[PDB]
Amino acid sequence: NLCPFGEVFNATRFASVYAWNRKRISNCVADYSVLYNSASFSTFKCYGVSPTKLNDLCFTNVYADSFVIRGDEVRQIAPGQTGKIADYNYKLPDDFTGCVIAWNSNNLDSKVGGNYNYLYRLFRKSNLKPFERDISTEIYQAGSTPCNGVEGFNCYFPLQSYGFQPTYGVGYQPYRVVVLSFELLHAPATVCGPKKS
Amino acid sequence: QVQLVESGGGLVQPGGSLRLSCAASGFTNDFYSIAWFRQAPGKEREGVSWLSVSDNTPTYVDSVKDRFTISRHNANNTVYLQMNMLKPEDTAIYYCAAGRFAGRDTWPSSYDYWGQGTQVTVSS
Amino acid sequence: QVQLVESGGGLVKTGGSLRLSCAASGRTFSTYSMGWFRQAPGKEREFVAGMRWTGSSTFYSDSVKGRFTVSRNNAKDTVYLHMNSLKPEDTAVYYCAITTIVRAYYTEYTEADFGSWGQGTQVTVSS
Ligand SMILES: *[C@@H]1O[C@H](CO)[C@@H](O)[C@H](O)[C@H]1NC(C)=O
Ligand SMILES: [Cl-]
Repeated sequence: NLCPFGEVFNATRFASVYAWNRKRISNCVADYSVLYNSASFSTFKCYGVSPTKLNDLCFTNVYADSFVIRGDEVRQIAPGQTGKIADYNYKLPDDFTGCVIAWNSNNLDSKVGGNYNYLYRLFRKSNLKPFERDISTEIYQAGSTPCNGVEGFNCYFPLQSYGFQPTYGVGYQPYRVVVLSFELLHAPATVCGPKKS
Repeated sequence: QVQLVESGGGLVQPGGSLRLSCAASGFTNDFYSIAWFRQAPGKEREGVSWLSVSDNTPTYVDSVKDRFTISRHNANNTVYLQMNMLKPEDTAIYYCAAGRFAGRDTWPSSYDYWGQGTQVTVSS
Repeated sequence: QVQLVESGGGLVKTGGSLRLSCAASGRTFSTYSMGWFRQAPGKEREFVAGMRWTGSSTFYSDSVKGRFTVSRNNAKDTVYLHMNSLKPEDTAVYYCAITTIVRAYYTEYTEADFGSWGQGTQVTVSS
């Protein structure tokens, strides 16, 4: 009974990072080493655990969070990072246990003339808490002066399109990201690595 | 506190061999990973090999697959890159880099710790 | 592409007021941000003012800020350009349009970002 990771990794379209998606995985066998050894992934980093240890553990639930960012932002998907993505879009806890997986999606997510579907949040009053998801669309008040519903000096719309084009440099090309996190409850532990099956 | 001490570079003919070393200190445990990046003239730093130290799992780009070997000696906390059947395209400054994670990344920006590069030249 | 039904405009004296309307059935204006543009003879079509799809943000070119206002009805199907303190320099063909492109800085919008253009309506301000 293999975990349906394909539904996440091979989805036709991914979420915008500000509106990142979460898939719950349960009641299945996960081969984390097979994922780790896939040449399809250019980023594969685990925190608080390794793929070998995950192959020998059972969890109640696994969460697969997925979204698109630009290449030069991939380094922000890690504990203790700063930047617009870590601060305002998708935040991992300092004590994160899990894995960050990423791959270049230029062939899927860029379009001649721009793919404007993918957004990120450029401004926020405070930093996100870990695993917080903010889909609000109020004017960002950058200074002490209220905006009163009008954009202008220090009054900005908080979301921004990437506009991915295939001729962008790699730092500006789209990357698909999957973050795996792990939950243990006082309940049957139905997601296991192959060694603990 | 974390320091990466690099050495082993120089000049060789095509087909020849070279052994680079990365001595890591300042880690409290084995939960870190090493990368080798190479920077050929007028290009970006490009990853060629990776070692996840806790799992002892190596990774290689397809172009160095059967020529390059990455390994660690526990005793001296040193990771080695054995480069055999060297070719002119392998000429570059070679960096080792470390991160506090189990795994691998193509992005130099994902590695917080860096050796001083060593020059590798393959010519006749 | 959607149909935007644009109306209003005409001849007004310097210092006077006009209202332009832009209507679209159902959820169009609550889905896509809208802009008002104008074009004088032999000049480029320039951004005037707009409203985010949210209905809670409006924004204005430096040429019209403090004189023009954008509003949207409760139904969210009709957007208005309230043109006050009109000057001869405001004489132009005015257009409404929508964009799928989200720019955090509205100051970066151009006509290339917009589509589903309304029919242009003449505004003439005479001294
Ligand atoms: C994604 O699809 C390819 C087939 O195109 C398959 O080889 C790969 O294993 C799939 N990924 C997952 C995690 O199932
Ligand atoms: Cl918008």
